[PDB]
Order: sequence, then C-alpha cells, then structure tokens
Amino acid sequence: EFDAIKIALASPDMIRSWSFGEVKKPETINYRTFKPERDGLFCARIFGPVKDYECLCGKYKRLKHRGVICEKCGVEVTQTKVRRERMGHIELASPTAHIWFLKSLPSRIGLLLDMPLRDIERVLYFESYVVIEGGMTNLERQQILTEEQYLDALEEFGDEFDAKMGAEAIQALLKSMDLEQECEQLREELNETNSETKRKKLTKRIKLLEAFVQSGNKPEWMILTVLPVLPPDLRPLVPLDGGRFATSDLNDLYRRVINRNNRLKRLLDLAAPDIIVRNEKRMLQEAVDALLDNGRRGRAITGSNKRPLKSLADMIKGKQGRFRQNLLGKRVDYSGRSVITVGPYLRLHQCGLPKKMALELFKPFIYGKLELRGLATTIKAAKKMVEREEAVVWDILDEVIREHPVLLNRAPTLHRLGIQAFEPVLIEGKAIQLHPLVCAAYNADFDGDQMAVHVPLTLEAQLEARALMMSTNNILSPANGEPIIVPSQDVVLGLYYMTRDCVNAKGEGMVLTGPKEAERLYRSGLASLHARVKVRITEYEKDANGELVAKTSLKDTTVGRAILWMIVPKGLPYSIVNQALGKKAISKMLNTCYRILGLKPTVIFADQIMYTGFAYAARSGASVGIDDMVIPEKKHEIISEAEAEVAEIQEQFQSGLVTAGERYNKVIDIWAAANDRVSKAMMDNLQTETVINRDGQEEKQVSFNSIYMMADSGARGSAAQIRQLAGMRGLMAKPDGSIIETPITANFREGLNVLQYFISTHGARKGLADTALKTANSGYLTRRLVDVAQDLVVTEDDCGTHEGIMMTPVIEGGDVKEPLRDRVLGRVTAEDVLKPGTADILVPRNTLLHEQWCDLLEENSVDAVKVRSVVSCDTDFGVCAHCYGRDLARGHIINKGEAIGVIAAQSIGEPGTQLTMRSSIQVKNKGSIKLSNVKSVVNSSGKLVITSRNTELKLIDEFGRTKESYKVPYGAVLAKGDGEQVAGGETVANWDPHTMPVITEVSGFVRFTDMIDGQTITRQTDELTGLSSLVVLDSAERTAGGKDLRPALKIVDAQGNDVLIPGTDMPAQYFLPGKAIVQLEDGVQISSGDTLARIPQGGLPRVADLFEARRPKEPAILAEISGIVSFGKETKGKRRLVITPVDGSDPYEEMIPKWRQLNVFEGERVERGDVISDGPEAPHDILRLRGVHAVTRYIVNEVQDVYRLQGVKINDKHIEVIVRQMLRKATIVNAGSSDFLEGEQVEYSRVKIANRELEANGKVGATYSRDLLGITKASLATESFISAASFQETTRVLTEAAVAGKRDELRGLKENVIVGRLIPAGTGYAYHQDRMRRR
Amino acid sequence: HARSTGSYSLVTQQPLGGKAQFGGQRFGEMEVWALEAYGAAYTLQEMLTVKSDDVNGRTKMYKNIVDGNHQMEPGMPESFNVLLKEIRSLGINIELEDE
RNA sequence: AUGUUUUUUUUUUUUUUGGUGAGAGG
DNA sequence: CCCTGTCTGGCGTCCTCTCACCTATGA
DNA sequence: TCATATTATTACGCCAGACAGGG
Ligand SMILES: [Zn+2]
Ligand SMILES: [Zn+2]
Repeated sequence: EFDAIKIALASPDMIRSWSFGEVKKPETINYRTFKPERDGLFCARIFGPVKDYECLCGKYKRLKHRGVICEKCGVEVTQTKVRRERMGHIELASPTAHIWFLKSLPSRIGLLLDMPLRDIERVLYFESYVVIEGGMTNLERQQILTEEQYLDALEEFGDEFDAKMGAEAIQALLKSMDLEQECEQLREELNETNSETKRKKLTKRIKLLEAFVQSGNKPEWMILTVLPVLPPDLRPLVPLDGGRFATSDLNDLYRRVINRNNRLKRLLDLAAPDIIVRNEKRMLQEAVDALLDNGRRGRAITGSNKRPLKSLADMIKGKQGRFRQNLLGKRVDYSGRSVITVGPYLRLHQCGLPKKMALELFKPFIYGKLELRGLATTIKAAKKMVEREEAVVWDILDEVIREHPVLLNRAPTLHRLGIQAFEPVLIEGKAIQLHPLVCAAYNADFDGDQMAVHVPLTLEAQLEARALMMSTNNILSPANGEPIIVPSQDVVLGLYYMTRDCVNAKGEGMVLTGPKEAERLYRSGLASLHARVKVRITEYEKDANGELVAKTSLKDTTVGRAILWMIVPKGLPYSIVNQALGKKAISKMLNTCYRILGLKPTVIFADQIMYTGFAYAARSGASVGIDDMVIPEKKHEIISEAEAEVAEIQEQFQSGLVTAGERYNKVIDIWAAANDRVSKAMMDNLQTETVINRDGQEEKQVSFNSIYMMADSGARGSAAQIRQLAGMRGLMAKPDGSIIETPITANFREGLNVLQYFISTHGARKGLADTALKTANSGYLTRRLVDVAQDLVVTEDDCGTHEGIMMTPVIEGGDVKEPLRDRVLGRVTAEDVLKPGTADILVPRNTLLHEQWCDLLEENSVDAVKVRSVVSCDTDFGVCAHCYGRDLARGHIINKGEAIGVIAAQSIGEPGTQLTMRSSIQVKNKGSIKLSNVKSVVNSSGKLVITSRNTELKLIDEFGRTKESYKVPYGAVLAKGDGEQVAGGETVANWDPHTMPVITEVSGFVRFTDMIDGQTITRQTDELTGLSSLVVLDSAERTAGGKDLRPALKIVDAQGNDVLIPGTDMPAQYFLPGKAIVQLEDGVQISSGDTLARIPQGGLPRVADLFEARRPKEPAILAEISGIVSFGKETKGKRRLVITPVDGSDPYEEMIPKWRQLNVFEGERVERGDVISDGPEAPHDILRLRGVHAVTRYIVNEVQDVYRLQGVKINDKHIEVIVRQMLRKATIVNAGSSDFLEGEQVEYSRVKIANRELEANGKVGATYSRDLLGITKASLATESFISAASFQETTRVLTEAAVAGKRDELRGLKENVIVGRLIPAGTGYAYHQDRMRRR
Repeated sequence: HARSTGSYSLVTQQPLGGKAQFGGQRFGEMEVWALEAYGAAYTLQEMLTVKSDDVNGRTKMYKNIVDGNHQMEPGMPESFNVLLKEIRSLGINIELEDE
C-alpha cells in the first residue's frame, strides 16, 4: 500500500493546500442551544456538517443531492467523520517563528543564522532590532541594534538603511541566506583552520546547511505565517453529566490566538502607534508559541486553576502522548480480566475460564453458530437469546471453545513467558483457574492477583497461539537453558517426603516383584512410604541408535522411589529417582527428560510429577507446629560467653587500653562468631535430631522435622530463615549503613522485646523502600533496552566470517567460578578447535556445541574455544543465524526470523528486580605455575622479582586448562618461578603496596643525580630509630628556583662509568617521583629486588552505568600510542605527559590531572591498551585502544559479575547483542573516494556497504572508526525517526528530522507497530521477504 | 469483567477503560514487546488494528466472524491518523509515500 | 300456464425503512 | 586558548479499582 | 447575557550539554 513516511517542513502553500477554509472568529459555539458558530472555530462551510448527510440548518433530509450548499446554511454535505480529517488555517496577522526551531537545543535557527539564542529571543520579543542589508553604512548583517543604537542610526543613516525586528526581520534574514554560498565558505573555513573547537563548531553548522539544500526545505518555512488548526473531532467538545461543556485545552489556545489576531488586524487597520502594535505582535508571538509547545517559554499559561493547559506538543510527547499511550499500547476488545485461583486438576495446556466471561468474550462466535444451526433468523434474535441465556447456548459455547486458545496475561509482563496461550475449560465460578507450574513463569502467586484474557480472533492468530505461544511450547526460559516449568513448592515437598528413607518402618527389607505391588503395599497398609526394600525395576536404556533396550534388575531402594518410578517415562535411568529429590534434583530430572526424550514425554511427565506431588503431599500431612522449631540447648551458654567477652572488652574500654574503632570491630567480630556458633548448634539439632533404633542399638539419620523438610527440600525456606526462627537473628543494621553493636539475641520462637523489634523494623523498612523504588529503575531499564534493540532480526544463515570472541572460563582469583561448559554451550565455533594433544581436528569449524559436544570438550579438557559472537557478525541490518547460536528454549539453531533483540533486552532487564540497588597471594589448590606478561630478573637471594607491572600469574593444572589467575605488581617477591610445581597452600607471592619498589636490573654503585639537600630533597632524621633517610620532595613544595630539578638514581660501576641496560646502550637511571623517601643512601652497592625509594600512597546502577556507558569520575588513563614517555610543564592546570614512539610519529601528548598516583616512570616504554594510572576504565577508551572484542568482553564480564553476585543465570548472547546495538555508529577518519565528510559520524552498515560496493570496483575504500554510544543516545541516534520518537524526547527528534527532510524506510519492529502492519520479525518475515522481493 | 464489543471514546477509536464503563483491557507496551518476542506477528496485528482501533477493520471483522470466516481485513489504525493530524497541525509536513 | 312484479347507495388507501488531583490491590 | 564552575533541560514502572471536583465578570 | 482576555512560592537527583571566565 505504501512504503516510507516522509517528514519535511510545511510551506504556506502546503498549509493552504491542507486547508478547507480560514478560521476567523474565535467564538466556539452558541452555548445556549446546540448550534456552533458561523463562521468561528467550529464552522460549517470551512469544515463539514455535524450530522451525516444533512445540512445542519435545513435542506437535504434523504439520500439524493449530497453536496449542494445553499446560502442560508453555508454548510458542506458529507459523513460524520469527515470533520476529523479536515483541518483549518489561521491567517496570522504578524509573522511568528516556530518554537521547535528556535528552542530545540541546539536551535535550528540558532546555528543557521550564526546568532546566539539570547540575541535571537531579544529581537523576537520586540526587545531588539536586527539589520538586513543596510547598504553603505558601518554595520554588519548579523549584528543587532538597540533603541539607542537605532535612534542614533536613524538620524545618521536616514536613507538607504534597513533595521527591522521580530519574526519578520528574522524571516528576511533566513529568506535572504544563500545556502549554497555558505556551504563553500564553511567548507573552505573548515579546511583553512586548525582550531579544534572551531572545527567542531564549523562541522555542525555546515552539516545542517548542506542537509537543507539536499531536501526541498526552505529557510523561510521556519517562521509560521499560515498557522494550521487541528480538526475539531480531534479537539472534541463534549459535555459531562450536567449542563455545561467541559472544553479542551487546545480550544483555549486556538481561541486566544484568534482573539489576538483579530485585535492585531484591527490595530493595523486603525494605524495605532509603534509601541501598541509591538505589544500586540509580541502577544501574538507568545500566543502562537504557547499553542505549539506550551511552557517552553517562561511560565506556562493556565486556565483552571493554576495547572497549565495542555498543548499540541504535549499531545505528542511524554508518557501520555500518542506514541506511548495510543499507538504502542492500545485498549483492546474481546478481552477480560479477573482474579486467579489454582485448579490443580488441569493439564498444562489448558486453563479454567468462567462461564460468564466465556459467554461475554465469545459473543460473535456464538452468534455465528446460532445463525448456522437455524434456531434463529436475524442477529437481534441471537442477542436476545444470549441476553436471556437459554438452555441451548451453553452447548453452543462448548462447541466454540473446544480448540480455540486464549492468551492469558499477568499485568506486569516482563518477559515473553508472561503471555501464554491456553485452551479454556469452563468454570462454574468467577475466577480464572491457572495451572500451578505455569505460575512460576508468570511470577504469579495467589494472594489477590489478576490476569487478563485475550481472544485470538482470526485464524492465523489461533494458529500462532497454538504453535508459538501455547503453554506446552514454553518449557524453557529464553534467558538461558533452564526449565521454567520447574515444580515450585507443594510438589517438591510431596516428592521429598515420598522419596526418602528411615532406618525402620513397616516392611523394612522385604523384597518386591515390581513397582505395582510397591504401590499396592503402600495403599493396603502393609508397608510405609519410606521403607528400604529391594525391588525389581525394569529401566529402559536407549544405548543403540534410537532403540530402547530393556534392562531389569533389583535395586536396593525404597517404596516411594518405586512408586515414583511408575511415572518416569521409559528412557530415563532409575538413578534419577534413587536419591532424595529436593528441588535442584527434580529440576535436573525434568531437564534430562527434555534432553533425552524430547517434548511430549516431558509435558506429560511434568503433569504426572505435579499430580503425584500434590497427592502425596496431601497424604503426608506435613504441618508446621510450635515444637518444630527446636531451640538449641547450647544457645544460652553461647550468649553468656559472648556477654562475658563484651564485658572484658568494655572493662578494657574503661581503662583505656584499646581504641574505639578496635572496640567496635572486636564486638562485631565476637557477635558474628557467636551467631555462626548458634547457627551451627541449631543446624545440627535440626538436621540430625531424629535418632531411632531398628533392631537393637540406636542409629541416626536426617530428620523428618517439618521445618527441616521445608528447608532441605528447597520448597520454601533457606538456611537464613530457618536460622532466624530458631537461632539468633543476627546483628541488624541501622539506616546509617553501619551495623549495631548489640544484636537481636532473641529469635521468633522466643519473644522479641520492644527495642529488638524496633531495630528489626529499621532493617525491614529499608528493604520495602528499596523494592518499591527499585522497580521503577528496573522497568525503565527494560524500556531503554527494548528500544535500543527494536530492529535486530535474524535475517541470514551464514555471514561467512572467521572472527569471533575467545570464550575462556572466568576466574576472579578464587576457585574457577563459571566453567567453560556454561559459556560455550550452544554457540557455534569460529575456527575448528584443536584437541589439546597436538593439531587434531577435534570439532569442525561450524558445529553447534550442544551437550554431547560439550561433554567431548570436557573429557579432553579443552583450554578455551574461539566461538562466534553477535558483535562480530558481518550481516548488514541483522544477525546471521550462526553468529547468534542456539535458540535457547528450542534445542536447535535460531530460525531465520525470530526477533533476538527483544528477547535479549527482556532477558537482561527482567532480573532487574532481584538485583540490589543500595597483602599478598595465597594459593588454594595444588598445581603448576605459569606466567604471562612477564619481564623478570633474579635477585641476589634467588626470588624471581618482576620488572613489569601487568604480570598475570596463572596456576595451570596437570591437564592443560587454566585453573587460577592473579595480578602481580611491579617488583614483588615471588617465592616460585616459571613452570614450577607447588604445594596446596604454599605462599608464592609477596610485596609491599605501601612502598613502591624502584628495584633495578643490574648491580653497581649508587649516585645521587640531581639530588641536592635544601632544594630538591630534604633532611628528615628519624625520631624513634635514628637511621636517617634523605626524603625526596615533590615538585609543588619546592620553590621556583629549584623546581626544574628532577631527583634520580643512576647505577654505575666500581670506577664510575655508567653500567648499561643489557640489550641497549642506555644507562639505567630511575627518576624519583614526588613523596618518595630514599631507602638506600649514597655509596651502597645494590642488586636486583632491592628498593631505591619508599613511596607511600554496585548492583543495578552498575548495570545502568555499563549499558548507558557513563564515565567514572576518576577514570584510568591510558596511552593512545606506544613508545617512550616523559613529563612536561610544571602545574598549569594539569601536568603534561609526552609520548614519543620508537618508529611512529611523535606529537601525541596528554595533560594528566596531577592528583593521581601514577604507575609509569620516565624510562618506561608504553603501549596502546597499557595503563598509566589506576581505577575504573571507561568503555570508549577500550574501544578506541584495544579492540571491539575487548569492549564486548569488558561489558559481558562486568555485568555478569553483577548478575552472578546476585545469583541470576543469563546467557551471554543477550549482553553481546545489546553491546552490538551500543557500538553501531562509527566516525570517519579518512573519507577516501566516497561521498562522506572528514569527521562525519555515519552508521556502520552504511559506510561498510558503501566501501564494499566501491572496493569491488577499482577504487580503494573508506577507513572508518567505531564509536560506542550509550543506549539512550544510540536509540535516539537512529536512521528511523519514529523509532527515535516513540522513545524519549520527541521535540528534539522531530525538529531534527523535519529540518533534515528525513525519510523512514520502515524496516524495523516499532515502525510497524506504530503504523499498524505485520512485524518484520516473526510470522511476518515471510510477508516482508515477499514485499522486499516484489519491488 | 469481559468485553466483546460495546462503546469507545470520542477522540480515539479505541475502547474505553474501566468496569463501570463497559471497556476492554489495555494491551500495553510490554505485552507488545512480549508478542514481538515470539513470532506473533498476526496476533499482534489483530491486537492493535482490528480488535482495537481500525473502524473499517472491526466492522468487517464482526461481519466476517458472524458469517463464519475468521479473516481480518486490517487497514490502518485511526489513532495513527490522529497522530498525523496532530503532527501536521504544527509546521510539520508528514506524509505517506509511493505505492 | 306464467314471471325484469317492490327497487333506494346498506358507498373504492397502505404503512414506508473528556482532563486534574488523592487513595488501594498486585 | 584549554580546563572549568555554572546553569539549563531532561529523564525517572507497568496493569487495575474506588471516590469527589470542575472561570469570573454584569450593566 | 455576551463578549473581555491573564497575577500574590521555595523542600529531587543525576546527568549530559552548552557557556562565560581565566592562567
Ligand atoms: Zn443546506
Ligand atoms: Zn555473522
């Protein structure tokens, strides 16, 4: 029907072509009758007749002459909705410049006429004059004029002289502004200057000057001359219940503009003096500016009472504009809403739906069914039948329900599992019965929740509800590989009570010929549900190629494990039920069933799990009592020993032996120790309290205490909650953030007294305030993420590359945190992984790594896999099917089409609620040493010291994989060496961080080069020791006579000649920095490893500051080019740093703020990506210095650290694709033979297809540079202005798109959700393939 | 509460809100993102064009349902043409291009 | 075998096809 | 002229339910 | 009833982005 939406400026001829009549009078309506005004705002001739095909006043009351317009009516003759499309125009007496092009920041008329905003407004509000082609006088064109400047000029240049003001003058300036001429000038000005600031100031002005010439937008279209009025139907005038009309705000705005315009026409008729018509035109200017965007000028106008009234731009922008309130989200027919309840008899593809809601939602299907049978005739009869609800429409209703799915939806839908399609089962009742397992997907408890039902009307929507959105199809969460139909709380208690054991019961050690008579012995009353027993089970192992082989054997098991074996499908082994089955074990039971036997046995087995869990939890009778919370007998003596310890510490505090901070630290330490001891006392007293004999002496076992099974099963409860119900509830913290030294020694079974409950209320009010304010940032994070993603659709099958990121296991310094099988599960390898022995093709180079491949990776102990990542995908406008990976909720690769940006953005932002808002190296294991980034030297004693700061100390095992990693500073005492074998727990590293070592490479004698006591260094003989040290001063304390003196130590031989560095001809002089203290004095012979000086010195907003890419306040500074380094100017704002490369060109430098403790010396050579100071590091520096793969590893590690600290499983594909959407823009460095500009920022796919269709020719391409935009700056900088207008500020984006003449080739998800068509991702990707093919 | 078809608002062609007004469910923004997350392109297309806003689409759909033909004739939403007239009522010339 | 053998007004028209603000649940 | 406080604008969660209250003037 | 047309409170918290000031 139509391609792209084009936006441009509105010419006065274009506004007269939209229009149907000039709106003169401001008179709205008659108000005493019902008729409007002829001819006012709500006219007849200008727009249309209120009534359909009627002259409002009187003629044509039938259907013959539609169109005639008599003189007595001055009325058109069409439809009732004809006025909604027709718009009027107000002939503004005095020109008024647009507020969107005068105050957009930056203003469109501000950087175009080369005039400051302040000066532009002055003249615009009749407060300053502006010259326009004066003539032969001493005045510029842009230069303004004041009353005094004009008065004198008026008497001076009375002849050829022009100096107007207001929009009129402004219009002229714009009108008489040769665009083309300015281009060359600006272009020549940019090529004839070197000023950095000017360059950017000139490139931003020429960009908007050449863009205006590229389109059909004129400079004189900025000023509004023929103001357009919105259709009445769109500014509706309805009365509320009563006798008055509740009028809209736009009618106030238009009525004021028309009142003022009529006054201004009458004053220009009457020839009023100058100051009267200046105030009149100024009031018209402010009235127009208030109509368009109210409140952007000084304080907004108001009708009733002090609240400002809502203008047109406030009908567009904001949370309640048209995008976010009526075009992205709509209210919807065939929909319903009610309170949910359980109904556990359901199968997990069906839900209960009440009869009253079912007869209301399915009224047209029932009408169609009733008309088909022949029971009635006309539609009315059917509506009377279902209004009466006779006895025959319920069979009609059960025949329209049967195979027709519905979309259930819980009201805060965060990820895609919050809309699932069921089949209805009709309910006597008024509450939606919802299958319990599905509740863990919706985050739906049953404490008063409500859900909405939606009906797929058409046939393609019924098939999408059955084939994509059915609840049997969503059994794996799309964020990872974990099953989302995990059995939640009652059913794991029923299983944990069923499959367990006790050392004596009915039927101990009897033998049973099958699981059927195991259940028969449980039901008849001859054995117990947990009584250990040899049974004969027949497990089917499918060891052949798709053939199930029976093996039958006698397992020593219990009765309950055989009864649960009657429900397990064929292929799973018996050892999946042989254990005790908590919650992690039943989750991996369903996961192994899904990986082996597929989907249909896993659906039917999930239902049979839920049924048998509910049934035996009912048979269990697992209550909770007051006696179940067993108080430790050792608890009171532990509290008295802690009270004796705080008594000892305070008796030392009365005598002043210890400090106050050490007292507070000792009290918090002994109460933490006593808390841990009380928790261990109660945990022994709960986990093994049952001690029952069997045929003789006693024997112990794990307890059948009720609260212990609710904790050990993982149903509801943890260690901390069961700790607070029996042991002491810790040391609660006051809202100051610091802890309180007197704990809450009473649990909940004993009574809390008053003060302890008040401290508890501190600790809990902080948590409720944190959740109720955290949810806003979590939701706004999901919004920013799905609007930066929004476009990215799997659109190929292979990009045809060999690049991809290097997935290693991540190791922080403790034990290996996340194994390689968690990171390289289901992601397609980049090049073929060599087997760790020698040069073998273990896996090929384009294989998906599912579980079988990952097990053959874990057997061979594969180091790290080079795997394909989304950020390395070469596909223009989308992601190919291999560089994404596995489907994640489907076992296979991602299909051609499935929108991965939206599921990724939801999977990152959905755990936003669970996240929070507000010496030396000791080895642990026993293995082999390896060093990386190492340049070292052996000292005199033997410990290998390091001459490199950035050395990584890895502990490699005997197999080949890397198990530990650490960072060792410059100059540390390593107890070990390279390639060595150590023992578990042996200290291998040592240093002093408070004393920066200035250790050497060679030996010799020490001379004090440029070290003079009195100006350079100072004499501070030590007080308490006597062994003095010449203390080196810094460059700020010494005066300007000797500030140029750099103290240093250079090593010589026994004669005095300079001992050179081994490898060069340069001596090894070390320039001493500020605040140093000389350790080894003059004449002392040195060696390696000996110092030459003493140098003394996060949750959810972290996720936001990583995706939005803020800078930290003190970033780590780096080096943009390798080579030698040196210092510069002495403290003029900053302290300089000059880097001269060995082979490369010199002139790069950087002025470091000198408040940082540096890392580099003067004789040190640096590299790109090498640190100069320490602290956090901004991602833009990673991108422009190290590489794209470096910054994507930086973001995925720095945000999986937050998601792992709070314990959420998210696969890394989602963070890699939001990282792709961050660094999608690029900047040009060398324009080459293309049509770009020098420092123009252009999107990367554009410049790549440009120089890839030019490089296929003879011409060599253009060399770009990638840039990393934060997610809101990157979604507002898009080549599709509806995508950047449905999101944040619409004023800025619509003026930028209007003055650029931008066009929206739709081509994404939200443009097609706005404009009302098929999404180009899902089922509609075939439709968009067809439409893109047929052009 | 449930709604098949009844009265709507004035300015927009979408259904009213509430229970005291016999109105339908606001199919909000995150539900649209959840349908985009699946492949529900046709479910979303009737969810924002036929069931909600487009007047010719919904009258043709009601007659198509009661004839026994589950098929939608979509058209363009009315609130987007309301957007075009509110943007166009500024000094902005927003259009709809070639066939 | 036979019937101009008690005439007088005891009268012709349908149906038609709406913002603002406050509070609660999750 | 390159850092720099300082000022100005622009964000800040979805869905639902109940109730009340709505410009002054004026010969 | 039918045209006439706008004044005497302050009490967010970042976080970019643009601007006059000065070593
Ligand atoms: Zn007429
Ligand atoms: Zn690719």
